[PDB]
Amino acid sequence: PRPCQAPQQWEGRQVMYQQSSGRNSRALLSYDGLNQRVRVLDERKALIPCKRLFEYILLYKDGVMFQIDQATKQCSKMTLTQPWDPLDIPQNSTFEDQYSIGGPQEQITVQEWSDRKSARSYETWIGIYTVKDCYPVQETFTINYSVILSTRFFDIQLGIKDPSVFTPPSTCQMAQLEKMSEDCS
Amino acid sequence: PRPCQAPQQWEGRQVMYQQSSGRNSRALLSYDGLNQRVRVLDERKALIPCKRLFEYILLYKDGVMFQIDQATKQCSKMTLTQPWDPLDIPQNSTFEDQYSIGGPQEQITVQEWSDRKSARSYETWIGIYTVKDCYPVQETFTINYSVILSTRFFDIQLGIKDPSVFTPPSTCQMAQLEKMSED
Repeated sequence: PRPCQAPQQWEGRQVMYQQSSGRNSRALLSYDGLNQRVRVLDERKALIPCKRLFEYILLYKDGVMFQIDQATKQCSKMTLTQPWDPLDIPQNSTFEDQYSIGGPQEQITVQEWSDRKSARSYETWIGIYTVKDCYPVQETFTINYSVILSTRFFDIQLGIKDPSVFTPPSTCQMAQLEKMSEDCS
Repeated sequence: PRPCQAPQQWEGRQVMYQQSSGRNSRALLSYDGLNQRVRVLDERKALIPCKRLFEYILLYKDGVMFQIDQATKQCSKMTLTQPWDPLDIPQNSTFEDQYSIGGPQEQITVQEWSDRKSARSYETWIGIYTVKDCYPVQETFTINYSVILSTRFFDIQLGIKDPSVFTPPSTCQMAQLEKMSED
């Protein structure tokens, strides 16, 4: 099996697990592969634990990220140290397995890909994409075999419906220069 | 939305994350909800790192787990602290959400349920099950909102092809009382 080409612009929702917190966080996502930008709007279901809701606009072209309190519109601007890393399967990945989620009438077939050298082979980005359309399902990053971060994607709809979602608000002009906490006060 | 009725007998494969270790492990699974028995055969994926493969047979109606070394069939026999908890949606669970996995023209709709409640929004179990079929997709157990374990399921086939998979090997007749590590 060769790697499919993932769509480069879409919007839906995600659930991100982070080792650093032990927790799952939900958000709306806007992924612009064409423009090497991303926007993440934190979503809440349960009111507890108590946390502040943020909006993130990442603009790898301009080497900057903005983080915006969804309520009060406060804005802190920060550097982009990390290099652009798209949601597609890199051409040299290793095919790991293929499986079916669900059952007859409904099911979906996905493939799992990693970066892993047969001669002492282990996997450090692990991507799950659907077979027919190449939609991203899941992305996991591993250090020394242990999960650091894993994101599930869903409710994917193609394209960016309104690119203004990547336009920071006025409040970012005089933006602060360090990350605002999520902790309830 | 009310809770769908998940099939009580099937076999497939799974991938289980554990917060304790931070790692995922693979296995085949045979789930027999009717007879309260589960069989787990650890699947190897790759060396790196090096760990030994067991098979687990869980016979809840007899209060015991067997752990079997796949390379040697050495058996240890372990009392189950566990009480039986089936892979279904408890009638009284809370509806959390419905969403689509995949994308247009290659999509599957699922529902997320928990034992969380409206007034003091707090969980221990969170299942993901398909809307149409009620197949299991994913289970997470959390404490104080933190992930303890999370299992993803796939290649589900209804029924049990060979119920002798639930029958311990004869070596479990002279079982050890104590457990085997992997290294």
